[PDB]
This record gives sequence, structure tokens and C-alpha cells, in this order.
Amino acid sequence: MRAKWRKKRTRRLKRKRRKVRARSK
Amino acid sequence: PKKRASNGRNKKGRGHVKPVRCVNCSKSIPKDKAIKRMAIRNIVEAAAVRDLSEASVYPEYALPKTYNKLHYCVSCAIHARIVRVRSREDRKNRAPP
Amino acid sequence: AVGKNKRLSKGKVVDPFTRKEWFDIKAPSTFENRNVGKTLVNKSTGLKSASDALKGRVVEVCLADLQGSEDHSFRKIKLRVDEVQGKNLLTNFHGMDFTTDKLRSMVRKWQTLIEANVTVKTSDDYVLRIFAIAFTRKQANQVKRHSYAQSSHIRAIRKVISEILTKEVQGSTLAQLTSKLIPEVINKEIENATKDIFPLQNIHVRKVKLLKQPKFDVGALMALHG
Amino acid sequence: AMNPVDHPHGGGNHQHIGKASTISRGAVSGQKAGLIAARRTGLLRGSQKT
Amino acid sequence: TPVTLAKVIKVLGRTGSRGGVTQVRVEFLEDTSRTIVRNVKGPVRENDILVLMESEREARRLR
Amino acid sequence: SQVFGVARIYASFNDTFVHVTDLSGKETIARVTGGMKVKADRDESSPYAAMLAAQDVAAKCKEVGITAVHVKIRATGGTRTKTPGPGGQAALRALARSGLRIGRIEDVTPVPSDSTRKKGGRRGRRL
RNA sequence: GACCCUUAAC
RNA sequence: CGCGGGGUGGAGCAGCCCGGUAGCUCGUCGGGCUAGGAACCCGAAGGUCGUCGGUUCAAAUCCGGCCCCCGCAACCA
RNA sequence: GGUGAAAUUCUUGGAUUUAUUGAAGACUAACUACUGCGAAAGCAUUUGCCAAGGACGUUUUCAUUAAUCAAGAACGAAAGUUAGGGGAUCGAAGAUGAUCAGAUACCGUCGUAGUCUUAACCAUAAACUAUGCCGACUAGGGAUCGGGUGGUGUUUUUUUAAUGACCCACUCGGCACCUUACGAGAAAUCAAAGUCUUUGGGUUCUGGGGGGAGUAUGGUCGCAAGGCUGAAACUUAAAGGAAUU
RNA sequence: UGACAUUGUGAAGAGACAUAGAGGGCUACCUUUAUAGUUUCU
Repeated sequence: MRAKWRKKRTRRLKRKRRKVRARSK
Repeated sequence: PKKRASNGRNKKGRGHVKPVRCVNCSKSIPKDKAIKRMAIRNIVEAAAVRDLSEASVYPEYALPKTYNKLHYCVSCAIHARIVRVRSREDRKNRAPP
Repeated sequence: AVGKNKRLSKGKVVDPFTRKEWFDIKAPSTFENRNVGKTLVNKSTGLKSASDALKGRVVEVCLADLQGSEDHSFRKIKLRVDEVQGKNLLTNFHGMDFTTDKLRSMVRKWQTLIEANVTVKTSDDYVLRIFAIAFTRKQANQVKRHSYAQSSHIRAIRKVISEILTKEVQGSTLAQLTSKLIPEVINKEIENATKDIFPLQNIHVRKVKLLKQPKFDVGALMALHG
Repeated sequence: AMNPVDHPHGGGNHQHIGKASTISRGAVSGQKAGLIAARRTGLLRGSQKT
Repeated sequence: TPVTLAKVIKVLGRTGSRGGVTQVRVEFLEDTSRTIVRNVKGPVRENDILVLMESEREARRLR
Repeated sequence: SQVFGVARIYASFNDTFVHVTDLSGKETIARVTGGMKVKADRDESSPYAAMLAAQDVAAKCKEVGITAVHVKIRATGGTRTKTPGPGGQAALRALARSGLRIGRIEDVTPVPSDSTRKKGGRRGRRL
């Protein structure tokens, strides 16, 4: 898929990982 | 591969040129890249000229014209046939037809 | 779309040409052709008093059909009604501007466009914003295609232009300026001043905007016609 | 946070105004609590041609 | 409205989606030198007489 | 002598305003648009509706006393298309044919020095 | 103006 | 174990300004489009209306029973 | 009004349209170019002020003070982020119509946030010439922007008593410009992408099959958005470039 | 919010009293005036 949106999809995934890790840290 | 040595525009030594909006679709296009055509047209469309002149209150009326610099994006220039797709060799002809 | 208006009256006439009477509108003596046309006003009804429905009115006329010469075709004069004398009213100069085709025609590529505007005050206490336009020109025998000015010619040209427009209008009445704008002697004088900078063709004076006028002074307006 | 004896907003088993807090200009004293003769309410978005 | 009678002087060419009509230049029967360009549905040819339900129309193309 | 008005043609797309005023312009007579000579919105912009509107304009003004009109034709301009619509010529053409005298045609489309911002966005109308 | 898809099966 | 609505084709709705012996949409089927699917076009079928009993002016809509879908009240010592 | 065609919408209460004292905000058209300037990003109304700069010219001066550069530093479009001012226009978000299986898309009409000043932040773009910088040399030919030089060249106040603007010839610097061209290249093509198996002028940065993956167990900067740095397991026989038909 | 009252002069097509065209699929709201006379929208 378009690399622009795969970059966006990964960034949203990274944001969720930061949030889910924050609730344990 | 690289299609044109000028990169489809006229910008060597600048970096940035201000945009102009296409007159068909209002697309933002750099001015150096637009397909500007200058329209100088008789205001009476040349088929009613005698009808207008014979109805005129002035003899030998100058019959002014309208002047408009028309800017087109590449998509609208190609679609409205302002320009056409050209062969690889004769893409290098800058001289107007 | 004659019958598609969904709603124009939820509730479910006099011809005004009968009520309107033509009035004569005329140019000052600064222009040779005096009678320039006719206007319309409703009748003299107590609520409206048609005389004051006429005073604030501007009619834009061509200098050609105001001076009887096709050489003035590209200038238009705005004439402002000033007072009414029994269906024979009389105007004063209100503003001048160029016709659209002329200004578009003078603007071409491969030359420099030099615009200069000034807001000098007429000795009659009129405040005018006068615009002048000039174009650098190809010299006879010139082989170069473009004849561009060097942006310091342009500053010097604008400077000598603005000094001319300031000096001429500051020291002349509003009527006198209109009578000197007709023979285009302002354009000629600029040609001589900028001849030592750049050849500078097409040195016309475009729009003459009136910004504010003095107290009406009914004698001054009657001075033109008497 | 008051009792109904003290304020039009007072009382309730939750802290809440209960009626609209926009009050008419023709309201009388004791009633003019809240947003008096408010032309609008809510977060101001855009401009007001000022 | 009194209709007008007209005679063709030139034929421009077929036009339309399927070329079923033709541009023709046409001269008025009375007060000549008044040119007009009309679209004809059927087969037409030089020096043919054209009837116009209205006169002061000029359709330069048809697409 | 002559009694003059101003034809004041406004030819947009989907509408053309042929409507005559007096010399001052503050008194309108026969404001007729091609939108009330056709039934469909799509069929307005055609030169036919403009000529029909102009035909009715000269009729309503030859009965008022306006023998001649100066022409002030105008496209939408401003930020919009800036070119006259299909009915501009026909409206002008039908005025002169109507027995009405004409003089001093001008194109007075409003042109900005540096407009505000065009509609359609930066990628334009994509269709 | 609208117009999506296409064998596992030598 | 009180008070209320509702049940009509496979599915969703029309008899609620008291009556066209049941109609409209989706679904299904047939044909046509297309090199088969779809989308599209043209046609067809489908429920005596939850069941039983009451006036007999086309009565079953509106009446009284059982079943089913649900909904609200189920407190103050 | 709007469109492919419509519809949403505005119109007694007068919409749209016509025409001089009008409150705003933004933008600087046309001139405007194979033109100019800047380190890039970028920069286009006038005038005033303020410092700066390249090129040219110099029989001025100093005298190797230089080139390129880990670390380190300034600037850095747009979008975005705190904060007061402005908010005209257009308009991520947010409701009608076509598609119908939709259309929370493309098209209409609106419309919030969003392009000015900050302690201000952010530091990224196909930030592109996808070509690091400095230096030398190697073919042709015209044009143009600056600046100089030479032609009693042509034309110009008070007409042939300061000059300017043009024309030819040079020259320095710059933006560029006509070829599958000696040479180079996989070719496209290249005034450098040549002087490279006949391999070395100086120097910085980067890459080593595709994917996983620019994905952190980490660190650091940032208000945040995120930036910078940056794997492995595992899995693949290709992925890819330029031509040809 | 309206009326009246402390509210002191004039002007304007005074919804003015009897004999009057049209625009509408001779016919009682729509610029009107010839014949004494206190009032307008404001």
C-alpha cells in the first residue's frame, strides 16, 4: 500500500503503544 | 527515468516560484510551470460585427478587444487540448506552432 | 426556470415609467460638448422631493462623445450632479479614468511598466489621487528584443513623474486641471523630463480619483456656466 | 453548590442547574442568575465581524 | 411569426454525435448579405433552399 | 438628439443578465435574464436565452424612450472564471438587431490585482 | 454522468 | 403473576379521518444485458392477516379467551 | 445560485442584478521571462529609514591568513503546538445530492481549526539539479543579467554646450541554452555524469540482495505532534535500474 | 407596552364627504383631480 499511509498507520500504532505502555509505567 | 531536462517547468536558479490558480479547475500550479496563453479577442465575435457596426451610432467605431492571460494546469491543458502529447524527439521543440 | 420557484409568496402595481420624468444633465464649460444625456427621477412626492434624489448622482461619459473626437475614445469622465435648476441641472468634474481595453492594450511583455500615483491637493481645495502609467520602449535601431529598464531608471522616472503631477495640480484649480488634462499636456511634459532616463513611451495619466471636495460654494459651479 | 433556598441553581441529588442558565432580560431580581439576556452561548468559534 | 426563406451558399461539413447533421452557410432571400450558419438534419447540398422557423440564430458547432 | 441608456450585459455561466439602466445607472429599466426564458437550469447559459432576454429588454425600453444604449459587458470575474459566458455575444447581438442604437462597448469584468483566494482548493476541481 | 471483479483444477 | 402496547409473504411495512375480501419494498425465481460474477433492465410467484369464539349492512381489524415479542412498576417502616 | 444533470440554499419581509463620501482582512494580478537576488528555506505595490551583499574596476593594502570538515552552532516551506490581536477570503474536521452494494469519496452549499506578534516552539518535505564542496584542464555557437574597456559609431534639454538610451567589438562574473558528440555511461543521458583496469589534485558524508524495518529492550531533544540515533528473530531468490518488442 | 394628563406654532400625495380610466381565468384596498370647509403615513 501507499508508503505515505503505511507511515501514518505505523505512527498511529506507535502512538497506541506509547499509551498502552504509559498505563504500566 | 528523467523525462525532461527542464523537469516540466522553467525554474533554474530560483528554488521557488509563486503559484497561480488554473482557470479551469483552480488547481495550484507554479507560474513557471503553467501553460499560459494570451487571449486577444474581438469583443463582438466577428459574426455580428456588421450587425453591430450597422447598428452603431458612430462611423468607423474602433471595435475594442478583450485581453486575458489564461493559465492552465497540465491536466487541464492536456484535456482541453491546449497542448498535446508529443513524440520523444519533438518534445524538444520550444518554438510555437 | 420560469415555474420552479418553490416559494415567493406565503400570503396565498403601478407602471413607474409614468411616475418617472426625464431630467436634463449637462457637462461644465471645461468640456466643449455641453448636453450629455438624460436621467430619471420619481415624481415630486412629499416623502422624496426628487430634487435631492438627483443631487448625489454620477454619470460616466466618454471623452470622445464629450469632446467630439475619436482621439479621446479611451478616456471616460465621471460627472457628478451638483444642483438642479428646473429640469436643466448642471454637473462638475468628479473623476476620470481610462477605458479598460486601452489599459489592457498598453500592457505587453518585454518592456517595463512604470506606475506612479500622487495625492496632491488642488488649489480649489480639491484632493485628488492622480495615477500615471508609462512604459519603457524599444529604441529605433535597437536589436535587443526586450528593452527593459534597470529599476533605478524606474525610481528616477517615478520621482520626476510625481514631481510633475504634484507641481501641476498644486497651483491650479480643479476646473483648470480638467482643461489641461484634455489636451494631454501633462503627458507631454513627462516625456521631456524622463527623456534623459529612458525613452519611456505611453506616458498617459490614468484614473483621476476625487477624494474630498471643498464646501459646495454655489458660485464656483455657476462660474463655469456664467 | 448551594441549597434551593439560597440560589435558583441550588439543590438536587446531583450538582446541576436543572433549568436553562440563560435568563430573560425581563426577569426580576432573584431570578437573574446565570447568563443574563444571552444572545448566544457555548465556546466562541470564528469571528463576530468585530 | 412570419417564417423566412433562405438559400444555402456554402456547406461546412458533417457534425453531431454520428454526423447526422451538417453545418451550412446560408443567405437570406430578402435583404441579402445577411449571412447565417445553420444545422440541417437531412441531406443537403449547394444552392438548396432552407426554411427557418426562426432567423437570428447561429449554431457554429453541434457536439 | 439622442437619449441613451446602458445595456449592462452580465454574462456568467448558467445565467446572462442583459438589463438596461439610464446614464447614471441608478435607474433600471427591463432587467431580463435568460433564466426566465428557458425551463431547465442547464439550458439557460445557451445564447438562445440571452437573445430572448435581450429581445424583451429592447421591447420594454423602446416603449420607455431609450433609443440607444451604451454597452457594458461583464463576466463574473473577481476570483471566478473571468471569461464571458456563451450568452454574452447573443445578448449584445440581439440588442443591436432589435432596432436599438449602440455605442461605446466596454468589457468591465472586475479584475483583481492579487485576488483573495480561489475556490476549489489547492488540487482544484477533480472530476 | 456512470463502468466493481476475474483458474486451485496439470 | 400488576399495568400496557404489538403478532399481516422468507424479511420490513400498508385495513387506525372504523370496510376496495389483502397492496408496497427488500429477498427469491424467470428472461435479457456481459466472455461468466456483480451492478443494471424487463417480468413472475409468495401470506384467506397468531389461534378460537362473537353483529350477520363485503366483519376478522372494534369485542372476549390462550400462546408469543417485548416494555414500565415492582417501596416504607 | 450551483452542476455532467440536479439538489441543499437565498428570494412579499425584494433575492440576484445597477449605480461616488463605507468598519474590515488578505493578496500584490496584468508587466513576469528558459529573467534577477539569497546559504538554502525563500523573495514581486510606492516611498522613507536601517544595516548587509555578490560581480566588476583598482599600478590600493595585508600576506598564506586557505580547502574540506567528526563534535559543536545559525537559519530552515507547509502543516502542527503552546499565547494575547485580528478572522475578508478560502477551508483538514463536521450535514444535503449522484453510487446504489455503498460513497461518512471524488461534485454543490456551508462551515470550526487553520498563513500576524511572541519566552515562542517544532526541524521535517520529491527541503530535487533526486547530481557534496574547493581547484585545474578538455570541444563547438549564439543570447541574456550585472560591471568594466574600445569605437569623434545611432539618437536625444534651450533642438546639434553635463549625460542618458541604443549599435558593434572585447572582457570578467552569473542564470541558462542545440544533438544516442571525441570522452563517459547499463542505458536513459551527460558542457560534466569527461580528463576513471592507461585505475592517485584535496576533502566531507553515505551504500553493500529483497523484506521484516526506519519496526527500539535503549538513549536524547520536543509542550505535544514527533525529530535524531537505531537492531534482532524470522523469512525470501530474487527485489530493482535502463532499454527493446 | 399603550392611552390620557404638566404636552406650549406652522408645513407635506390630510385611510378626506357627492358626479370617475387600467393592469384581472362596464366589477365596491393599489401615484389621481374639476365645486365652502377642523385630521395623515410622519
